[PDB]
Amino acid sequence: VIANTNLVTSARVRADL
Amino acid sequence: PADQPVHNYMIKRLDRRSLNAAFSIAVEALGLISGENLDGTHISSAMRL
Repeated sequence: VIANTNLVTSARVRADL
Repeated sequence: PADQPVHNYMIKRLDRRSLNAAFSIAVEALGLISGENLDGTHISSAMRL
């Protein structure tokens, strides 16, 4: 997210485990 | 006797020339301008300006 200098002050796959 | 009012005639030719200049755009700053992929925040950012 590109901001200026303005400021405040899933799925089910097959795998092995 | 009187004199008749003479008048002249000439044929001039167009001499043709041409001048030309050119510039160039970078490939890096190319996709930032045209491409409509930039959805929400990259249309009004600083880099595009």
